[PDB]
Amino acid sequence: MTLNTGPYIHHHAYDFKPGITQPSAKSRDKSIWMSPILKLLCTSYAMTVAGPVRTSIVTEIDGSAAALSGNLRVWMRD
Amino acid sequence: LLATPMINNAIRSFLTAWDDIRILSPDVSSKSLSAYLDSAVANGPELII
Repeated sequence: MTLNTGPYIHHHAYDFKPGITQPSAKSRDKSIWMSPILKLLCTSYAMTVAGPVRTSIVTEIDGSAAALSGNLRVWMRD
Repeated sequence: LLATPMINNAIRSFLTAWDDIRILSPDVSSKSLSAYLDSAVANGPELII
């Protein structure tokens, strides 16, 4: 909370860097609400390792991103 | 194999459902094609006595 992680999440920490990432992990139309979740999974891994902070890319999702965006909306009905 | 998963999943339904054409595809009874032919022989009359 005493850190400037504001610009880090929305500049760096990509949810889709179109060359490193896979096209399977492409949150298409649902990216408006999907990207925030994926950007915070990246910066959770980026601050956990004990070096300098680095750009964290979603490489791929096991199962496609629209097969995970539907998986969260099952949980989001509780 | 790049497609929105809902679309990709749809392909599997179509693709496999036509895999049951290949379980009964060209019949392997190419030797027994003659055994299809052999069924008509025994109703031949004896012309030669």
